[PDB]
Amino acid sequence: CVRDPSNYRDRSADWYAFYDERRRKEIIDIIDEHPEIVEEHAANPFGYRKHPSPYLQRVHNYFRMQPTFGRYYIYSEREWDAYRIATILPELGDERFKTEEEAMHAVFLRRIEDVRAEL
Amino acid sequence: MKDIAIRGYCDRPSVATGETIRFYVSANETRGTFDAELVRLIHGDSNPAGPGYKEEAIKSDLEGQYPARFQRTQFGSYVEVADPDAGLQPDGAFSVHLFLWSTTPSRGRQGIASRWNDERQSGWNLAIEDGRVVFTIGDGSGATSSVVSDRPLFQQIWYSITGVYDPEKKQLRLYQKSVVNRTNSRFGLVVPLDSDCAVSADATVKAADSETSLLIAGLGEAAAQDGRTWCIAHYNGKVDAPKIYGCALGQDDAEKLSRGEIVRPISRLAHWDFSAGIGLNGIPTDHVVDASGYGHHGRCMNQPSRGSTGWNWDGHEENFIHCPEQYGALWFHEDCLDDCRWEKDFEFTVPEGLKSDFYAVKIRYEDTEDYIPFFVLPPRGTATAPILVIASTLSYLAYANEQIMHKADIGHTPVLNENDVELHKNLSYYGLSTYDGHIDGRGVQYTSWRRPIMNLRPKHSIWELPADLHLIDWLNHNGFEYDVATEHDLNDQGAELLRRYKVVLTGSHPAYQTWANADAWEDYLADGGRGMYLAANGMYWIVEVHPEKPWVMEVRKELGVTAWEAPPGEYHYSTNGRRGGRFRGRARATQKIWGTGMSSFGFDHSGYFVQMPDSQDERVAWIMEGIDPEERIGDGGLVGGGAGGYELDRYDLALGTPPNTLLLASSVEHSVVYTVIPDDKAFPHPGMNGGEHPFVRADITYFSTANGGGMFATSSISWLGSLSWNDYDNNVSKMTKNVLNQFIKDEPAPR
Amino acid sequence: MKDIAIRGYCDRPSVATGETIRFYVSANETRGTFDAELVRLIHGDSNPAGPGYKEEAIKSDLEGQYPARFQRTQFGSYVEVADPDAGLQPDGAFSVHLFLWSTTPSRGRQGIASRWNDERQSGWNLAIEDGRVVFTIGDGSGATSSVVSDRPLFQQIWYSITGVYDPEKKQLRLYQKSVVNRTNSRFGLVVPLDSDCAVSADATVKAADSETSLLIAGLGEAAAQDGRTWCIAHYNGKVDAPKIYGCALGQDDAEKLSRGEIVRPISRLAHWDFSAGIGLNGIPTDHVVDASGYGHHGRCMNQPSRGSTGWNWDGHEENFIHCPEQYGALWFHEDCLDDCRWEKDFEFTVPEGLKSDFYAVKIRYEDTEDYIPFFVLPPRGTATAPILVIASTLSYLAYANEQIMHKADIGHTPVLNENDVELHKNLSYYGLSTYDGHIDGRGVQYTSWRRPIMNLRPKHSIWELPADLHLIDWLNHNGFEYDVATEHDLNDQGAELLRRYKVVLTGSHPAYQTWANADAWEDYLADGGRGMYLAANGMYWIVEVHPEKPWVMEVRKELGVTAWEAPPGEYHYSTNGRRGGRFRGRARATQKIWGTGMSSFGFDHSGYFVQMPDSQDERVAWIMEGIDPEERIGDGGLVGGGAGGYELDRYDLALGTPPNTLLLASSVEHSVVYTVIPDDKAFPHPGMNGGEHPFVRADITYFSTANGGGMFATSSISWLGSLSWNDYDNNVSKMTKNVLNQFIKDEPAPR
Amino acid sequence: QIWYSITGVYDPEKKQLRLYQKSVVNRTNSRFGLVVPLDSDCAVSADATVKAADSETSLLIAGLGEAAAQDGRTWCIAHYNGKVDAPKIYGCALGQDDAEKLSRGEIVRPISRLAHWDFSAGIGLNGIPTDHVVDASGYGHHGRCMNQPSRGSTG
Amino acid sequence: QIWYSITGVYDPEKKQLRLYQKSVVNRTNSRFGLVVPLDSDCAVSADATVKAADSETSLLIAGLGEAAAQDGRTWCIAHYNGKVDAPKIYGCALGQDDAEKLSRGEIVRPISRLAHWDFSAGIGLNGIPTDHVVDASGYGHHGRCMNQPSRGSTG
Repeated sequence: CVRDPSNYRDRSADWYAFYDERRRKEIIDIIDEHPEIVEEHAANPFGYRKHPSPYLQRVHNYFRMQPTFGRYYIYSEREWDAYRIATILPELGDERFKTEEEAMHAVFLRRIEDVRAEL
Repeated sequence: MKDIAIRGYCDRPSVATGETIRFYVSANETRGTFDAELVRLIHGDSNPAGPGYKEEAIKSDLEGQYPARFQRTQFGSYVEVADPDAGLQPDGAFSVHLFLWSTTPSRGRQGIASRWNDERQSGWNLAIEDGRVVFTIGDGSGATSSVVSDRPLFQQIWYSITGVYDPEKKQLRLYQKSVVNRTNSRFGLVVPLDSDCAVSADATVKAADSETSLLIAGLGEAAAQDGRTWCIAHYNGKVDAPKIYGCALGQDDAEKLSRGEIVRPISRLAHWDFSAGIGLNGIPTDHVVDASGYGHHGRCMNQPSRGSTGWNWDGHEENFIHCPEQYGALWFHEDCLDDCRWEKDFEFTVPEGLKSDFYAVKIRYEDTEDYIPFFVLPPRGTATAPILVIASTLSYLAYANEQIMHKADIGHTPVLNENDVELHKNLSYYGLSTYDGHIDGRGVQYTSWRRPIMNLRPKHSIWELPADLHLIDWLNHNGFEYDVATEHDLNDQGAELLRRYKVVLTGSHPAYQTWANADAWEDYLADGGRGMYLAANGMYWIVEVHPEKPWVMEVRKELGVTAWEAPPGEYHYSTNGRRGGRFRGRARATQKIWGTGMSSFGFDHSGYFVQMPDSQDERVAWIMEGIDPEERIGDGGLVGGGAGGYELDRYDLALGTPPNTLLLASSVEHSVVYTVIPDDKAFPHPGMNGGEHPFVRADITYFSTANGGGMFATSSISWLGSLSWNDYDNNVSKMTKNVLNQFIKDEPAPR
Repeated sequence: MKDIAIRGYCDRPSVATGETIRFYVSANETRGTFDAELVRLIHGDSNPAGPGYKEEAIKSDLEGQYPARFQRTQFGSYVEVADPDAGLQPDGAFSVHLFLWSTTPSRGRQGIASRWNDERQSGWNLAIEDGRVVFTIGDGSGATSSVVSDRPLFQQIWYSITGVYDPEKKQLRLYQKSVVNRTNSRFGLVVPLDSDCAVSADATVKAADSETSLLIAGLGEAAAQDGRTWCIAHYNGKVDAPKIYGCALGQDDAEKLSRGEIVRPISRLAHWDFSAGIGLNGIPTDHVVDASGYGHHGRCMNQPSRGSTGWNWDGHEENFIHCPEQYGALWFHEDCLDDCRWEKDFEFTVPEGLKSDFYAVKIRYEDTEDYIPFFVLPPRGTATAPILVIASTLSYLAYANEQIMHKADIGHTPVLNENDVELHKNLSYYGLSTYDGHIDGRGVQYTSWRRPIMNLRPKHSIWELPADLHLIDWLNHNGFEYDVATEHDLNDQGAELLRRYKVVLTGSHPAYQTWANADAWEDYLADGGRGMYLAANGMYWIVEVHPEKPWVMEVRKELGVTAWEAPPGEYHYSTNGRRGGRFRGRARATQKIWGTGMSSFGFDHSGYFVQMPDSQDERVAWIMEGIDPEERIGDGGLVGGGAGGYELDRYDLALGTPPNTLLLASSVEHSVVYTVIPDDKAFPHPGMNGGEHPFVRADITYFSTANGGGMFATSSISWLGSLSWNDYDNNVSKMTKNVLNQFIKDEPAPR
Repeated sequence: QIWYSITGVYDPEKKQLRLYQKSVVNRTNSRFGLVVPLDSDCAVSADATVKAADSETSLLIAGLGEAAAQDGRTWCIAHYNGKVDAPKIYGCALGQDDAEKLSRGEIVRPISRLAHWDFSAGIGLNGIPTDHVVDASGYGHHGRCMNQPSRGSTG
Repeated sequence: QIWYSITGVYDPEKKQLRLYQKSVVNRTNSRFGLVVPLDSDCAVSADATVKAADSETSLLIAGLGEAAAQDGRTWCIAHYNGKVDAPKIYGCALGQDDAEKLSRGEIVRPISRLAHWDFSAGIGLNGIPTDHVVDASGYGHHGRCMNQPSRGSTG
C-alpha cells in the first residue's frame, strides 16, 4: 500500500544531483581551457554587433537556466545614476557602476566564482 | 532602500468628456496629507541617450491636499455566503460534506469551509493543518473540540470528506475517502492508494454563533464589522459541491455521498452547486446558486476559476458548456486579486475643454512621486482629429504587476528598481500578471485594472506604457493632431469607433485582443479604412473582458509563445463559453488582417532592415522617398540598439497574407538566441535559431484594400523605439512620416 | 535494377485457431506462377554484427503453385453514387450546385462532379481544367460543349459554383461566386476579391447516358464493366453539399443558392448531405445520404475526411458533433487508400497444433522473395503460456509504407533499399503513411492494413517489425514459453485478454494506442497483473480503430513529436466524436500507467545507462543481481550503438508516476542532436538540447501495484536491440532475464 | 391568449411616454390562427409630467410591489395570469423601427441593455430543476422564481 | 413478445451445429418485466450430417426463399411476424462466452464479420425516409426493405 506522503520523495533529484555535478565539472573545464571568453564578454556583454563564441554561448546556456539564476539582480534607483548588484527583500551590493554593461559583467564574474566555489 | 509610501489606481481605464473617474489612494500609515495634480504624459522613457522625460501640467479642479490613509486589501479567492440570521449555525446536529483537491496540502493551516471566528474561537470550521483534515467547533470561551484524520492528504488527489457533529453522543466524526479515477487526479488507478479513514472524538464544547459569513476556502478573521468579513487562512485548490445537512450522518451515508448521490435531500440546510449557471455563453457571473432551495446564495470573491474540472470528470468532454455536470469545481487560490475595494479619496469629471491624450495624476507624498495613468477620450459619438491611436490596455493588464523577482521562489540578469521590490515585498497589495503563476503552479488567468499597477507608471525592453509614449512623443514633436482610444473602448464600440478616423495607429505591443476587436479591425480595413501596425506580435492571444466586471481580463494559454499552459479539461473561457487559445489556431491569424504575424522572439538586442527588390518598385516610391536604396533602415535605437528585434513578424501566404502585399525590407543580424516559435515546428531539429533558420526575420509590408484603404506593417517592437534616434533624423521616422503623410490625405492610398 | 516483381497482403492482422485468413497477391505482369510457403519468423534483422536472419519452415496445407497476375488498384478519394437507371442523367434541363474549396487548382484536369464517360466523351461533368471551372456535356460522338469560367479559382477559397444546361435557349451557363467570411478561407475579408463571374456558351450536343456512376471528386473512366466504375481525374479539396436539379436556374436563384438556401425543393433530384448522420459518437460510417428523398445514396471510397469544416464555418464551435450544420464537407485527396480491393489468391484456415507466434507466408517469384506477415493467436478464450507479447500493430500501421524519398518532393543521409524505390516508383499501388502528408499539405490521417505494407517485411532505427523480432529471438534463445497478441486484439478483448497471463510484455515502439488499450492496461495493472515496458515513447498518440472498417486506423495529430498538425477546426475524430490528440493532454500520460513517459528524442546514435543511488537498495537486489554496481548498463548495441538512445522516457511525479516508484538508472552521453520535446517548453531558448538540459534522459524504473502486481520500464527504444550483444552476454540481457524470471514465478512481485 | 410584443418607452428629452403593441401570431402558438384579419397593433404616446422615482422595492415579473420592502421582503399584489417571454430593460429610448426589430426576436443595441432574463437558460437534458432565472445580458441581475411558475412552457 | 438473443453456429471442425438462445428482458422492452422468474435460455447442440450448398437466392430477413432466383427476383414464403434487431453473420464459429458477450450489445470479433445490418443507420432529424439498409460491416452487402416494414421501431 501507499498511505503516507512523507515516506515518499521525488527521486529525480538524485539524477539532478548527478547531472549538476558532471555539468559543473564540464563548465569549469571549458572556462579553464578557454580564458579569452572572459575578456570577450567584458568587451561586449550583450553581443551587440558581435555574436558570442560557441564556448561563451555554452557558458551562457549553463548559467541562464540553473535554479541559482534567481540570484544577482541589478538594481538602479530612479533618482540615481549608478547600478548596484542586488542579491537574494534583496541585499544590495556595495560596488557602484557607471554603465550597466559593467554591472552585467561583474555578475558574470561573480557567477564564475560561485561555480568554482562549489568544486 | 527606497520605500514607496503612496499607491493608487483608477476605477476604469478610459473616460470621455463630461464623466467621472475615481482615484483610490493608499499610504503606508495614516498620517499627513498627500498632494495631487494632473499632468499630460508626452515622453516616458528617461534614457539619457534619448529625449528624456517630458510632461505638461494642466490646471484643473483636482489639485489640492487630501488626508493620506492606509487602506486594507482583501487578497485571495473565496466564496462569501452571507448569513445575518445565523441560519447556517445549527443548534443541534449538523454535517458538512464536500469534495477536495488540495494542491499545497502542507502549507500551513488552510480553511476549507467554515462559519468561524478566529479572534474568539467560535463557530465551526473544516480545515487542513499539519497535512490533515481537521474538523473543529468552538463556543467562544477559547475551548474547542477537534477531530483529526488518521491519514494525511496526498497532493492533487480527490477526496470526499464529511465532518459530523452529533450531540446525542457528544461526538465529532470525520469520514475521509479518496475518489481517484483514470482522469481526475494526479496519479491513476494503478497505485494501491490507502488514504481512507473514519475517526471519532469527543465533543467537549458546543457551537456558538461566530457572527461572520460562511466562507468556502478560508476562515473568518473576526466578527463582521460593517457587514464585511475578512478571510485569513486561504485554501489552495479545488472544492467541489459543498453542502450542510441539518442532521448527523453515518458511514454508509458518507459512502453514498462519496459516489455523487445527494442523500437525505429534505434535510439539507445549504447546497452550493458551483456548476449551476453554465449555459452556451459560459458562466459569466460570480453568483453561486443554493441548490437546496433556501436562498443561501453565495458570491465568488477575488475571481476563482469557474468552469474547472470536477471530481467526476472522465475525460470524454473537454468543454464545460457541453457537460456541465462534470465541471462543478472551483480552483480557489490564495494570491488572486481582482479589485482592491478601497475607499474613494477623490473624483474627477473631465471638463468640456480638454484634449484627448495620455494623462496621469501625479501624487507627491513626502519623498515619493507616484503616477496614476488614465486615458481621456474624445466626446461620445464624435471625433476631433484625423488620427486615432489605440492604447493597448489589455496588454497592459497582461503585464500588470509582472513580478520578476517572485519567479525565483517558484536571461541577461534582469535590471530592477524600487517598483519591483515593492511587488516582491508587498505581494498582497498588488497581485500578479498573466506571465506569472500561482503558488499552485498554474499560471494566472484573470487580471484586473482596479489595483495599483506598478509597471504602468511612465518613468524608466520597457514597461509598454513608455513604449507607447514613444509614439506619442513622435506625434507631438511633429505637427500631427491625434485622438486616443483604448482597446476596452474598441471592444465596446466596434468598427463605429474606427470609422470616424482616416488612419488608425496600433500600439507598441498589442498582443492581447478580444475577438470583436479583430472583427472591428477587419470590418474597418475591409471598407476603406487605413491603418498602421507599428509593432510585432500583434494579435497572438484571445482575451475576453468580463461581462459583469469590465475591469477584469480573462486569458487561458496553451503551447506557443507562452509562460504557462492550461490543465487538460480547462481550455474554454468562463466569461464566454468559447475556446480562445491563440488566434492562429482559430483560423484568424495575424496575417489575415494586418499582413504580418509572429515569427520569432528573443531577448538580447536588435537588428537592422535590408531593402528587398520591391523597395525599388515604382508603386511604393512614395514610401521610400528620402531613403537611398543602399541604406540600412534603422541601425540604432533606444530599444535594443536597432529597429528590428525582440519579436519579429513575417510574410506568409499560407496563413492569410493578402496576395497584393509588397514585401519592402527584412531584418538581419539576429543572434542564436532568437528561437523559432513552437507553432512553426514539426520536428525540433537543431538549428531552429536566428542566423540558421529562414524564419527569423522581420518584414515591412504594404497591401491595399477596397475603397482606398491600406495597411502598413513594420513587424518589430523596437520600431517605435528607433523613431527618435539621431535627434529625429533617421530612416525609421522618414519611412513612418512618408506613410503617415500619405495616409492622412483625402486621396486614396496607392494600389 | 533490383526490381520488385511481387506484392501481397493479408485481410486481417491476427488470426486465432480455426479461422481463415486470406492473401491477395499481385505481380507486375500476368505471367508465370509463384511459390508460397509458411515460415516462422524468429530474427529478422540481417545485420552481420548480430545474430543474423532466422526462420523456421512449417509443413502446412498452404503451399503449392499459384497463377501470378496483375491487379489494378483504385487510388484516390471519391463518393460513388450508383445509378443503374440513369435517373441522374436528365433529358431536359439540369443544374448542378456545389460549394468548392480547391487546394491545388492548377494541377491538371480535375473533376468535381460528374456522371461521365471518358473513353467516349459522353455524359456531363463539372471539372477544373486549365485552372478554371468548366461545365461540359457530351453525347458520345467525340463532340462536346463546354462553358469556361472567366475568373480562375484561387487556392483554398470557398466558391459557390452552379452549372446550368438549358435546351430551350440551347445554352450552357455557369455561375461562380466566392463566399469567403472571416474564418473559412485562406485569406480573409480584407482583400478586394473580384473572382465572381456569370458566363454562358452555346450547346450543340445533348447529354447522353454515360453508362457509369455519378462521382464526386473524379471522372468516370470507361463504362462500368461488372458493376465497377473506375475513377481517373481526381480532385484535391473540399466539396460541400452537391445537388442536382431537373430544371434550369437563373442568376437570382443561384444567388439564393449561394447563401445556403435550398431553392425549389420539389425540383431537386439529389442532395447529398455530408453531415447527415453526425451523432454524439462521430460519424463512423462510409455512407452518404440523399437528403432530398429520391434515394440516391452514396458511399465514401478510399476514406475521405468526414467531419471537415464547411463553407459556413465560423470558429464558435470546433467540435463537429456539436455543430454538424457547419461541418458538412469531405476533404477528397487524390492519394488515399484504405483497401487495394484485389482478388483473393489463396486462403489459410489455421490448424489446431500450431503454436502462437510470428508467422509469414514467403512468396517466391522469379528473382524475388516476398513475405506477408501475420500473427497467430492462441485458441479463443485460452492461454498456452505464462507470458504474453503485445505486437504493436497500430504503430505498424502508423509507419506503413513510409516514404522518405517522397518527402523530398513536397538527419544523417537516409539509407534506402529496393523496397523504398518501389514506394517512390509506384505510389499508386501502396499508399502513404501518417508521417507523410498528402499533396495538399495536410497529413495522412487514415491508414490501413489491407494494402502491401512494404516496410513490414523481416529482412534489411529499423522497420519496427524487425525491432520486435529482436525480442522474439531473445525469448526463443532462452527457454521461455510465450503467446502473441496484437493491439487490435487488445482493443477487441479489453483487460480480459491480459488477465490470462502472469506477465505481458510490450513491443518495441508502442506509440499509438487506443483509449481502450490504455484502459485495459490500467485495469490490468491495478489488480495483480505484472508487465514489462521495454521501449520508449509508449502511449503518445490516441488512435481509434474504425467501426465499419476495422482494418482502417485513424489518428489526428497536434503540436508535439509530430510531422503535421490538424487544420484549425478539425481536432476531433470521425470514427468516434471524441477529441483524441495525444494522451498527455487528456490527463492520461504515459507515466500514469507505465511509470515513465516521453522526454526527448534525436537521430544520431545512442548512449548508456549509469546506475542511480537506488540501484543499491536491497528491495531491488533481484533486478541488479548479477551486475556489478560500477558497470555501464548497455554500452554496445545493434540499434544506434547503445541501450539508451533514439527516444527516451523519464521519471516525473507531476505527470503521474506512482509515489513508490524507484529510479534505478539513467542514460548519459547524448549529443546536441537530441532535443526536449515541445510539450515541456514554456519559452524555447538555447540549451534545450541533449547534454545541456536535464530532461534528456532515459530512466529505468520499477513500481509495485496491488495484489502482487508490478511494472518494470526501461525507457529506451534500443533496449531490445541491445539484448543480443556480445553473444547474449551483457548487462541488458542479464537484467531483463532477472526481471522476467521473477515475474513468471508463483509469488507476489516484491515491493 | 394571443402573443403580443409590447414595448414601453420613457423619454425625458421630448418629455414623452410611448407604447408599441404588436401581435405576433403564427400557425401554432396563439388561440386562433393566421386566417383572422387581426388588427390589434398600435403605437400611442402621452405627455410625461413626473419622473420615475426609486420605489424601494424589487423588480417583479407578473405582479406589482405593494409597499417598500420591510426586512428585505417585497410583497406582491396585482398578480398576472399568462405567459411572459424574455423581458428586458434598456437604458435608452427606442423608436418604432427598433421596436419592430425587437418584435421579430432580435436583441437590438446589446451594449445598451440593462437586463435580459432568459427563461430558457439552464435547460439541459435533465430539464430545468432550478428556481433560478439568469440575467442574459451580463450585468448580474439574476432573478428567482417564486411560488413555482411553469418552466418549460411554449414561447 | 419477449426479446431473445439467438446465435446459430455451424462448426466443420467438429461437424456440429449449435444454438445459443438467451432471453434479454428488462423493465421496458418486453411483454412482462423483471419480476417473472424467466427461464428460457438454452445452449443445445447436434451433429452436422450435410454441408451448406449455394441456394442461388437472395438473403432474406423475415422469410425464406421459395425457389431459385429466376430473373433476379426471389419469392418469399414463410413470413415472420415480429421484430428483428441487428442481424449479423460471422465468418467463424462462435462460443458460449462469445454468445454471452453478443447478448449484451457488444460487437465481438469485428474483423471476422461477413455482414452486419444496422437497421437504425440512416436516422437523422428528418426521420428515416428510405428503404435502404446499411451494411455496417464494410462489405457493401446493402439490403433493401420490401413491402415497407416499420422503420424506427423500439429495439
